[PDB]
Amino acid sequence: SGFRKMAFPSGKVEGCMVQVTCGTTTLNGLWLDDVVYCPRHVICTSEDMLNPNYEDLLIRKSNHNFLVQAGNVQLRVIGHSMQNCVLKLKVDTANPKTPKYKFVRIQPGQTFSVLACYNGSPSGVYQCAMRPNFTIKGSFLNGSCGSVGFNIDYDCVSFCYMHHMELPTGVHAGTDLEGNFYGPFVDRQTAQAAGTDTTITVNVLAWLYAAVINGDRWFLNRFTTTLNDFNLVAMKYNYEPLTQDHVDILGPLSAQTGIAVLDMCASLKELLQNGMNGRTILGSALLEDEFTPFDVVRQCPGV
Amino acid sequence: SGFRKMAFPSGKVEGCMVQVTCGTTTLNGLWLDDVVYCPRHVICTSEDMLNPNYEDLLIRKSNHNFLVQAGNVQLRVIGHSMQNCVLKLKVDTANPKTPKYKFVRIQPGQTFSVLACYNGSPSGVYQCAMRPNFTIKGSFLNGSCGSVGFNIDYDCVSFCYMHHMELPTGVHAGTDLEGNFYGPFVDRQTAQAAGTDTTITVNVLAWLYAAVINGDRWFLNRFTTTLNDFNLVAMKYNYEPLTQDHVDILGPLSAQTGIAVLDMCASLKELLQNGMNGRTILGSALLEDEFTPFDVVRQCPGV
Repeated sequence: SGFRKMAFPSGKVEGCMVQVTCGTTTLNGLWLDDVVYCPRHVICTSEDMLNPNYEDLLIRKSNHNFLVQAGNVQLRVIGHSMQNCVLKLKVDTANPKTPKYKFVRIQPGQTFSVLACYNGSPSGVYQCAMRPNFTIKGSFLNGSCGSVGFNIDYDCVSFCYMHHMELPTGVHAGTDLEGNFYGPFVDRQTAQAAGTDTTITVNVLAWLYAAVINGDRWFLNRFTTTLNDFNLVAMKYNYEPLTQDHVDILGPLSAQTGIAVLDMCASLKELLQNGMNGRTILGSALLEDEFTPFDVVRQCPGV
Repeated sequence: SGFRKMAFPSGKVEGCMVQVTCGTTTLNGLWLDDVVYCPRHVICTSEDMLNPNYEDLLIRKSNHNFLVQAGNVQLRVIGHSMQNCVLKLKVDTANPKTPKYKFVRIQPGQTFSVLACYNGSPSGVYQCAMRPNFTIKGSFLNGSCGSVGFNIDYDCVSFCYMHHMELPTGVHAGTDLEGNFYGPFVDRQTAQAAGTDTTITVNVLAWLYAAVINGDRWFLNRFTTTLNDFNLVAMKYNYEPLTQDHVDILGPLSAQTGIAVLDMCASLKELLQNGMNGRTILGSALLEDEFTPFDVVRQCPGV
């Protein structure tokens, strides 16, 4: 038993991390087959980042201007191109450690593991949710650009995130592996607004189900509610509106615990209106929203 | 910036996990050099676990009764012995993926990464603290026995924990890699008391320092205190007593932030006496105690 925020084992991804240097900017790249992926602002000076013209800057870079280091061995760069906000460096050698992989663009509220890296070396691994405003609340210190977020399905690694930016508010922004930013953000050092950071309602619900399964039951109440009546409450508390698709994906959790999804919604409603009274749920003193229903089910073998 | 609970990259440990079967009991083993380490209760039936005589049970096992599977290939068992509560299976083949490693017995309040495994396959990775009562609050579902806890120092893996038991209260107990239990626990299915689960004061302090460094400053107060006067408060709230060694290890955090350790103690005292008033610190609505000072410093490059 027990329930923990848990990242996927990072070994398949560790073997793909490289160091990419252009001029005096060094960050992390991802080495899959004979292509190295990294943030295009590897080509920028600190002054360039205030307002860069990436096309003009890249014009002045040749293959030999990109230094790519996997551990201590050289990769020879035989080609480069810019796909949206990522650079694709063609190298002379296929990574022998390349796993089965796909590139995925994930949906807001979905979760993934981040392998925080520094200078091409993995430093740590932790679980992240893509917030509804398309930021993540990570731990990205200097030199962590190019670190990636991924999910693993048996032996297939789905890369979904590459770290690019910290916004002036201290949250983090980045792209999928085709270089398209999540959210309205740009790789420029300017003030950028994340909208309201609303709570991922379907995830809080799944986590309450996890709590019940693990024997935390105090918040279970005597009320039920309706979808619209809950959403009326959800909107006041900046909760994502709940939809019948969300109800559907909670079905197996509802079936295991015998608690109808709308009864759990009514318990959540009372928690939002009354607070938690200094109690905890699964060791937390607030409502956790970075576990998807799939995350919960992976840790509840009864489902 | 940002601050996250973060485990070490698990790749060096993934390559050492194997599946160990004896009779119809299957759990995880750790394959280092030509020896496989696993919980000795792999040899027990469910009925045996109520009150096992491990010596008598092992008498009836030969080398060929232990089935060891690394992925899909066989390991040939050429010897077995019982070191305290672990079995050491000598196999015919040195693991080619064996990293540099040591066996360490960790101190209460120290932290480590757990690679949760099932049937020899890594499932996830998360950070744990050894509680002062020598339990951990993990996520260990059926078949996770033998999963290990470790720390990594550049390229050296320090194994410190092997999972053995869930106590009837839902917390977890286990051994070091010489098979000596942490705490007073035994590998028998009986009621076993963990004492009072006190809070790791020095860790809460380090995490408050991390909060300051990350710009969470509201709880900083105008008071200072004394070691004995703080401990007087600590004891009432079941906090571990603070010692001059603890003050010493917080020194670099005190130096970076300019906040004397006893001023931070006074801020903590006010938090314990007044609560957090529905505010958060580093996104948490309670005081976190599973970050050591070393953990914090690894994520605060200014220290």
